[PDB]
Amino acid sequence: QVQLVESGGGLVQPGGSLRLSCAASGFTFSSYWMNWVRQAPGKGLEWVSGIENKYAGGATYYAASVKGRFTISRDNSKNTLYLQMNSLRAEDTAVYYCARGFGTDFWGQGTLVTVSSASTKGPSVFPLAPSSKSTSGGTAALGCLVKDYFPEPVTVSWNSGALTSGVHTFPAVLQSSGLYSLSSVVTVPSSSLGTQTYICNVNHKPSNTKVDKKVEPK
Amino acid sequence: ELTQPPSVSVAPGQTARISCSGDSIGKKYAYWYQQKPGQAPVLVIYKKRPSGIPERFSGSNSGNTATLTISGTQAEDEADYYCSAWGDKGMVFGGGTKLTVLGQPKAAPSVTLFPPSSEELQANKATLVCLISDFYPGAVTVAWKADSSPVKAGVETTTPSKQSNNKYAASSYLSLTPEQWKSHRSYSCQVTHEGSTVEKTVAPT
Repeated sequence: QVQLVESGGGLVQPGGSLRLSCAASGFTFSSYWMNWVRQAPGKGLEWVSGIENKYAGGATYYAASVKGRFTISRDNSKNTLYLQMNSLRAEDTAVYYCARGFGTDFWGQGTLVTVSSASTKGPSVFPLAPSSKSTSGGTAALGCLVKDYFPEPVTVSWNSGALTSGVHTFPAVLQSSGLYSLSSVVTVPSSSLGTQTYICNVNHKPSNTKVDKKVEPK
Repeated sequence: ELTQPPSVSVAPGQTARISCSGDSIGKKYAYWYQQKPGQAPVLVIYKKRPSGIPERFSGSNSGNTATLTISGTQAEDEADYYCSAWGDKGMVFGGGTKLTVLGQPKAAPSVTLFPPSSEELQANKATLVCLISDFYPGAVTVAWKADSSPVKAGVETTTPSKQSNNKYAASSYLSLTPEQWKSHRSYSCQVTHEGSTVEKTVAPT
């Protein structure tokens, strides 16, 4: 039974370095060219590096995205593949997979490398003024934009939890910045507007920040 | 090099076909991988063989298009599929294709586009917010426009996530300077789902 188990992944500040190891078993590791492949969160696959088997002398090959800052190596006596990652960039953040052979016939479960300042950041909260354009008759959608916070999670309630009907709080996007943003929207009666007060209550416990943002019509 | 459709859907029992195009892919070996949500990729073992009994997974690779054919598609085939080939610099991958096996009737997206708040503009930023809900299959393509020109910079889009009702939700954000926002007549969020497009437009005016 061919196994590949990746290790060494973790959090790391931009410009930093890290070493990954993939431990192989269930085959003559020495006989195989080996690969490193990566996958950024919510994105496709990108080939990173490969290294020949023992008989071809273990020559090494790299994507142009990692030339000169990653080094691939191997210890055939330990049946371990290695990837030294130096001078790490934010765009290197991905799950790193070990894959066997030119055939890429077996893949490990991978390991997460996250390249980020792990800087606690509270959100900015902006009101999303009601619009009736997209909603059913007699109703309007209004919301809150919860921008640029780290780490997860935030919670959002409406009118201190009293308003639950028609609430849709969306999953967060992880931005290229390394920060999260999300939105919460509520559909309410159009007749209620400027009679009824709407406030989104945002809690970001990791930064000890709470915001009650009043959302009024334009 | 390698281009795949962003998604393909098929009814249970029917044949799905996932194309993968690149110049002269016909003269390279085309690899296929299956990746379920949260799992690592796995190699799709497929027959090139002309005939015999029909194969659950078959390949053809001819001219500039390679195609994975899945016969007797069932729910457990649902995954993202990727093609690849060996190029001169290393392995090139296609962008991947979400395969949905239809477990309920198609449902079209509800789309709400919000402009930058006055408050955000006062803090010298601007975000357009496109919220997309109640769709099935869970695959959309979101394109943004400044006036009539496609805009790619500053766009952040989520992967679709399943709602309580087994339909899907997604969100897209366009980050702009107040100056960019104010210098166009309009911006539009275009949401494509199963061949249909919904375009919502907002204006600083």
